[PDB]
Amino acid sequence: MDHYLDIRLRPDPEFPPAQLMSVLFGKLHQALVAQGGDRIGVSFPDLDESRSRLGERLRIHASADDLRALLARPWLEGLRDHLQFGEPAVVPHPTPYRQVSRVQAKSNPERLRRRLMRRHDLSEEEARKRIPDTVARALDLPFVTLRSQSTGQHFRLFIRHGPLQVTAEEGGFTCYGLSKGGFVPWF
RNA sequence: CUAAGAAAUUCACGGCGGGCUUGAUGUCCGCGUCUACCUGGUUCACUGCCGUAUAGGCAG
Repeated sequence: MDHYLDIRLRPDPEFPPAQLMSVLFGKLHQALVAQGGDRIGVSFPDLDESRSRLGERLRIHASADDLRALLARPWLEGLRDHLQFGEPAVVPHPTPYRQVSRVQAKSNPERLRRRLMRRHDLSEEEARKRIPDTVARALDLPFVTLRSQSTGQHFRLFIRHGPLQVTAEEGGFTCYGLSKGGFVPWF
């Protein structure tokens, strides 16, 4: 939008696709989760759904000051020695449809869905008939894993973004702040 | 377009009485199993969820 950023994670053993570098792709958004910051546009610049990975670099869409000096949260650590590092730049001057990043798009509703199936004062024999498992179905959400209390290794993810605009502006805010609808950088 | 072409074996029955298998025995003796290794390929496509409705500070 106003200042699009990137973060290069270098290749190594510890950043392979198993659990040292698989789970740090859709759950490591501590700059928009824990390290400080909540009003950015999530726009991953590696949206290639063939490998099920909607982001290659650490693509983030922010403003001019938020990309130049207002993006110093702890959500960019590990790239000091175990990877490379990025910096801020200008926003998309052309019309890039980069309204897709790590956002609140995901289909893991079976983690707590017994209240929507059989926790409504009934027994447990209606966990798929009254309220089905159709929302707790894993699908091809192109997005890196997550490292929360769901497995010792990484997890699943998704891309909660859509189209992008033609001007320079941060779009709408989802759970991950995925800046869909705003003209972020296309890649 | 075939060693082609076709076809109901059925009904009924008491197997049964008896038995001492015993005696004795030295398995001995000897040995090098070593050498290396990422389980971070999710132990529920998940552990709690507002409406099963890709609805999330989702605890990611």
